[PDB]
Amino acid sequence: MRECISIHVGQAGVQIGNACWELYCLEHGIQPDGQMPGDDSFNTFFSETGAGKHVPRAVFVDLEPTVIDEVRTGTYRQLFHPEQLITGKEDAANNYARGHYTIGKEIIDLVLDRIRKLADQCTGLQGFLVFHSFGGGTGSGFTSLLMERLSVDYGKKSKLEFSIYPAPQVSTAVVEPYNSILTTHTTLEHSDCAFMVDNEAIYDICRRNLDIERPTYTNLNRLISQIVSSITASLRFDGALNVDLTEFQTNLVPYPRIHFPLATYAPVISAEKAYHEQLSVAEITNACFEPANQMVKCDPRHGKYMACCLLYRGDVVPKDVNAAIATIKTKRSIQFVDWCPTGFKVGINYQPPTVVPGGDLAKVQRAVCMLSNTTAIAEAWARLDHKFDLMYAKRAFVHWYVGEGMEEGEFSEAREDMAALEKDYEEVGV
Amino acid sequence: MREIVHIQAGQCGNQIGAKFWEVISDEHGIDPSGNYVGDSDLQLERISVYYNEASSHKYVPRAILVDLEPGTMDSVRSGAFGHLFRPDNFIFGQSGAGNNWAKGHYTEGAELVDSVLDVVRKECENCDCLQGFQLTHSLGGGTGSGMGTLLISKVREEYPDRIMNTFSVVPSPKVSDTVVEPYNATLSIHQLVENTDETYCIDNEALYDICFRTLKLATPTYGDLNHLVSATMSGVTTSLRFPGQLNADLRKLAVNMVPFPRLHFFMPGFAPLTARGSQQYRALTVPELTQQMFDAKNMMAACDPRHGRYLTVATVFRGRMSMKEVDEQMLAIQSKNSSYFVEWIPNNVKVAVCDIPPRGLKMSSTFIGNSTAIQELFKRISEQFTAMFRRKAFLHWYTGEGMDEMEFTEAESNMNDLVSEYQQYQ
Ligand SMILES: Nc1nc2c(ncn2[C@@H]2O[C@H](COP(=O)(O)OP(=O)(O)OP(=O)(O)O)[C@@H](O)[C@H]2O)c(=O)[nH]1
Ligand SMILES: Nc1nc2c(ncn2[C@@H]2O[C@H](COP(=O)(O)OP(=O)(O)O)[C@@H](O)[C@H]2O)c(=O)[nH]1
Ligand SMILES: [Mg+2]
Repeated sequence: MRECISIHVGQAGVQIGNACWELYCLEHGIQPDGQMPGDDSFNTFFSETGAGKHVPRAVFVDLEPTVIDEVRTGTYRQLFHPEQLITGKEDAANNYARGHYTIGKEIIDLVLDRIRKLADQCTGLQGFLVFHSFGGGTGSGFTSLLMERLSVDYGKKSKLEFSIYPAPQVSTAVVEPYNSILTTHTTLEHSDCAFMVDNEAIYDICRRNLDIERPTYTNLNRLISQIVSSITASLRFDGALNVDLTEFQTNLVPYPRIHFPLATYAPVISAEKAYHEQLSVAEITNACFEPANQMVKCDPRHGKYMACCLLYRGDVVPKDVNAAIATIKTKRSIQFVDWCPTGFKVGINYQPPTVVPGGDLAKVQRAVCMLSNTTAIAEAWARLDHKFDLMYAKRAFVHWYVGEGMEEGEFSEAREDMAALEKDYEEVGV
Repeated sequence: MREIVHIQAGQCGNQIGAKFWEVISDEHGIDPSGNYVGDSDLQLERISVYYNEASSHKYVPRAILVDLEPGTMDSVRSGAFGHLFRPDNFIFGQSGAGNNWAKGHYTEGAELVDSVLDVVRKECENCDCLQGFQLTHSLGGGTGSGMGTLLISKVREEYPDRIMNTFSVVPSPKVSDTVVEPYNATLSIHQLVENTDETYCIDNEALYDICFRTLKLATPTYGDLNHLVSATMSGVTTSLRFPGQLNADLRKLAVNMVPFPRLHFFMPGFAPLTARGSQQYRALTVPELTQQMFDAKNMMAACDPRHGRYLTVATVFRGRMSMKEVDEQMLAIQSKNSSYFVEWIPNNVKVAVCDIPPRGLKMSSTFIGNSTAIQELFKRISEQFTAMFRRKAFLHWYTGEGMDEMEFTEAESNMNDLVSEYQQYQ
């Protein structure tokens, strides 16, 4: 019936996808072999064969075999259908050109047919989920192209994506601005909604709050996986208030050109503090609206709140929820745009936030997933635009892109679009 | 899958290549007999990159040995690892170039490079997906420079889009193992300035200083320097041969590290470097490695990076590490070292992490910088070349080989353009 297709592009998307599907398997009590030794909202995310073997609905795409081979040799190799795993003979080399244009074009058709058949298996298909890194060549280019194609093909079907946002200070590559800018250009022109995540902010969050050792991508991906799973859990179980993705599209997007919800998750605490900590809805929301608990390095106090969605899990009573929201509204440190009477959309689900075995996050009977739009993200876009402006001003690395079939006017147009975005945020910010 | 062809120029190319394939044999657990004794799947997983599967299930390293003086290759064959290579991989002439670039290149390399090119085509046909070629050679040597130059030119001619990188021994500033070196280095660099994607500069003097100082040595020989350099050469390729986070392909690294077509020159570095018995007082952490790597003393190229600015920096890590540590260290280092980096290139650092450490150590790292200290190197070489060229010393040999003066002139002009271009960005 109601179903969704989860696309994973690039190492980030693949790994996050692995952790994600693992968490799903945990939540649905499904084993790596597809066996499960009320929940049909799992059939929402899964199919079934003659032996009662449950398979996930997803397509993994990496232009280089790499992590997908690591997955083929991984635990869940028995879970995923071998056809869903698609690998090329070489990477995009952090070059938007290749992935968006030169390489992926000889691949993506297979992926489209794959997704098409997966969509043929569907009945009530609501939309898609695209996991990729923002600024990474493969993810950027291939997801841009794929999002264009899917946008054309499926039309009104909900298109959601989780993009790993380049950090202001730390960077894994020098060419990230180019890819990111081209990405947001071609992606903005298509994608319905995009969730931004800054690894630096995750480091800050875990390190300062979760009080763990200096981490690796594992627990970060687990956290993001918890967030995503929380959303899908809003969709995957019967609560007091159930929320379709279309409702997120409806409520969180005031304007077609502006969608960049910032994710923040609570409670985030050590297993030890959980005993000294008393979690109340009001307290969790108070924690949710703190700037330090944001999954992005963007400071909310430099802008105003347009739309805010709060998803509740486990044991929650809407009475103290609306009470808490009022208590939050009373706070003038948190300010909302003048033309918005209310920016709050609430939902609640009886299913609690189960914890991953061997996980570092404390077990709680309730949790809150927050999605929010602000112009401080436009400030972030500004700094990124500045980096790109300099790097492009000196024409660094451009010869690769050009030689691989890009153009100067392309970068120019992307820049223009970014300027337009900035001014859109500015005007809406008024 | 992704595969690399390792071409070994005569002399140090072959020697370094020998030690290099020894290191690789240790990496994948390949016995010198050709049999695989390794205990891990990761070893055999992507092994096809540097190796081929024989019908006898002996792993043939993929390489082509080229020298004009068979004695070296004979010494290679007499070696324990000479059995790994098939006898077809050995291609040589019976007359050495005698440190004459023009002679080898125009005369004695052509026949041999034709044969070698045939063998290259064979090895290329054996590839499912060819990533590129790697050349171990020396600047200033006749065979290496001349034959390497010609061969690389033809290799690009045949394979324009493939990755072309070379590990080249640069002339030592305060010492020389031969005369006429500026000419050969100049010509070689010229053709290598136009014909390759990237190159690595390593000086034996700096290696002597580094090893003697840090490792507290007494009587080190070329084998040890080759061991270190080979450790680096194997170090940069780990992300391709093993799983990890932010796996960096060679061309991706080339893309990240090269801001402009003509400046690809890199100065490698390696950590940890510590003497035996002093290791007990050392704690292995990302800060330690990063501090060792960004230290001017540990630069294997001969120069001082303190004079210049970094256009691009790539740091590849080995073993189990924390991303947080790396990020924090890169930010902190980049923060305190500000003004040593280009202002119009935000985030000069390129990070990659392989989960598999080098054998014998819990963790390690390799540093690849790009800086105008190499412009200083080129200033030195240009000066020496000018001094030698003014009085027409040794020119009669090259003119004897039919080498025209205008070639030297043009080469010098190109060097001037190179150092100029280095001065242009700063
Ligand atoms: N949060 C998180 N981000 C990741 C992870 N892996 C990669 N990334 C992001 O990805 C960026 C690096 O580029 P990749 O996405 O890995 O690019 P790729 O998947 O290798 O594809 P190519 O660009 O073609 O090489 C980094 O800046 C990270 O922000 C991960 O496991 N977790
Ligand atoms: N690192 C290293 N360098 C070497 C080795 N052997 C020779 N060289 C360098 O190669 C140069 C000699 O050039 P050579 O190859 O003999 O010239 P050719 O015989 O005419 O090609 C010297 O300047 C040395 O610095 C070695 O084993 N290791
Ligand atoms: Mg990749």
